[PDB]
Amino acid sequence: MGPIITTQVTIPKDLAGSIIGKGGQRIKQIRHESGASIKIDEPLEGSEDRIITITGTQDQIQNAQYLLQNSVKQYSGKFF
Repeated sequence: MGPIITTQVTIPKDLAGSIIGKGGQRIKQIRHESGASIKIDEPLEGSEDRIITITGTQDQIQNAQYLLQNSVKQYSGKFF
């Protein structure tokens, strides 16, 4: 399965709420389902995007990425 590594993805700031949820319930669930550690950057770190940092095996990271994409699509109607 390989070592633990980190990858970042970017989500537009106006969509990033799709992955958090009340009480962070969504991001908590996405971590649980993927097995990866997932954080988000502070909200005013600018750019048009928020940076999400995903740490785990490559497989966990891929699963987290698809859960993040599918969540943005559920709540916004588009992928990022």
